[PDB]
Amino acid sequence: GDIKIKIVSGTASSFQSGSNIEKSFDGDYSTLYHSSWSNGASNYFPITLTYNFETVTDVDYLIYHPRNNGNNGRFKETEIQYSADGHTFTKLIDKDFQGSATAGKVTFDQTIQAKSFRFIVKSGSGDGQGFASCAEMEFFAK
Ligand SMILES: [Ca+2]
Repeated sequence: GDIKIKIVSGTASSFQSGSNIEKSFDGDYSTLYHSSWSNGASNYFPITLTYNFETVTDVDYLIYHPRNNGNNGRFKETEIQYSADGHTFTKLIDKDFQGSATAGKVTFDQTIQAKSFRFIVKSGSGDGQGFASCAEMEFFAK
């Protein structure tokens, strides 16, 4: 009986219209958040994604679900951060999601009290210099 925390809102520093961040918290593994398809800029990365809860909440682990079809945007090198108030962020861990096509679970060394989590995606798979995309992002408490 692990509680899946309710994500109420989010932001993305890059998105393609119709694939904004909320498509990664709609409960549907086929619908994607996807960064802008125009990925030629030198400062395109990093791509920063923020997921917000309604209130500060206990969280023990998260699962990033990448797209299973297509290779554009599977996360690679990320910095994961959390915020107790939604404004000030603290580094939690550098996580290499490896460009993997399968879900990546990150389990914390303690229960984290957070109103928000943030992913600074430094690299991601795909055409050109790559993209960032996410089928679902999930947060859980034991
Ligand atoms: Ca989705």
